[PDB]
Amino acid sequence: SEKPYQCDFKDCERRFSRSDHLKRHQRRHTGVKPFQCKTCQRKFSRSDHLKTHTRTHTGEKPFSCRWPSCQKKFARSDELVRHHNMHQ
DNA sequence: AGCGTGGGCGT
DNA sequence: TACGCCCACGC
Ligand SMILES: [Zn+2]
Ligand SMILES: [Zn+2]
Ligand SMILES: [Zn+2]
Repeated sequence: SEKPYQCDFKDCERRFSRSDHLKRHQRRHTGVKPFQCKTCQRKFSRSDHLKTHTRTHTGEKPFSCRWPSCQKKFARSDELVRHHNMHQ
């Protein structure tokens, strides 16, 4: 409920609860990409986004569709959420 | 459909 | 701070 870390970049009103969350957000302004994929050498701003990117090189799809006669696999949870909502 | 990526909130 | 997971938007 309290977010004292405010971004003072031009025309930005973002506020955050912790210093790292501010630093993470500020990477969208600066374009800094500290993390690099060891397979394709592409650089990314965040490590968690790098992790899911690597699954494009391995084909790993940990999230499976729970419909018995389907069972499509997906790399990220949000891909499975959209798929499950589609079966409706 | 597949995925970059910005944000919420956690350990 | 490191590290991560989920959710959602926009290609
Ligand atoms: Zn900002
Ligand atoms: Zn890569
Ligand atoms: Zn399915």
